[PDB]
Amino acid sequence: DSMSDIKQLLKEAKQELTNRDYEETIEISEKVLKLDPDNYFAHIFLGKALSSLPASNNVSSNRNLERATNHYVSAAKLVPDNLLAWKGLFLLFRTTEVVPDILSYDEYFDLCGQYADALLKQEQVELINDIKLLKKTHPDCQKAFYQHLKPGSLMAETIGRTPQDALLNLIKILSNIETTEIGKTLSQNRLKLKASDPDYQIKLNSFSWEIIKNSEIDQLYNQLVNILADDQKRSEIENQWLEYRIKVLKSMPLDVKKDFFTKVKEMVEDMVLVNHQSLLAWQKYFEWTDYEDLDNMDAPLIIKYFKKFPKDP
Repeated sequence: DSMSDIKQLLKEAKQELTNRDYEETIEISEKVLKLDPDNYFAHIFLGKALSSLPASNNVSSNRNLERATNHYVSAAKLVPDNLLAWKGLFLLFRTTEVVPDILSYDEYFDLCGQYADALLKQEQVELINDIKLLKKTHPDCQKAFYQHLKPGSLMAETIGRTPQDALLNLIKILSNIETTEIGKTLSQNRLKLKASDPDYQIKLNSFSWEIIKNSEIDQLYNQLVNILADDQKRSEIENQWLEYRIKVLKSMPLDVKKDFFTKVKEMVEDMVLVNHQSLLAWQKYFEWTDYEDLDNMDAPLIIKYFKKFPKDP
């Protein structure tokens, strides 16, 4: 239980691990790790040695490799810039197809983002190719990739191989996830509501709130709106956004609807001020602005409105 003792012990550990005596390394490393609660090297030896330890079956392989997976991550967390742990860790991701699927998809990229920072100082195409192949091979993670690819994450600065597009895709992902998620909720709910109480639509829409309240899509939409900085795309995305915003209005209760509605009205008016292409804006703008008398309402705006859209009823 001493510095020279731990050194010599780890020497004995690594020298035994070099001999491919994995059952021995898994045994020796744990002792040192027991002596010194946290040790950068012991954890790596433990990880590699456990991972490489043969598996008579799937359960053992799984438990063994999870345990193996943990100590690498711990070793990587302990020492930020040490490439041995990391390089050893990702080889395990490449080696075991289960590893990315068992580890939280978020955590993967979360590890990558930390990797890249050190990788930049020391040496990086392997990571990009490997991860891209992961995005192409496994399509479920598309949610995560676009989450961190979006500006404001360690990986955004780290990799970033446009963010606006990378963020746009996320909006549609989450949107589709929400839509498909609501449908399963529809069946059980709609049966409750009667056939002909006039608030049927609203009653059904009210139940949809549980999925939207947790959804932070709108903010993402705002960000995407601002960063775009291209007239046409900006306008189109704005239009879609407004469509979403009013969908949410259909979604939210009476109490919250009023509180939020001022925002959307201000938004629409802001659009109408800059003659945005989206009809919905103009339409809703004129419908929503209530006029004391019909002889005191805006006159040129509606003429520009008609001139702009002679097809709109």
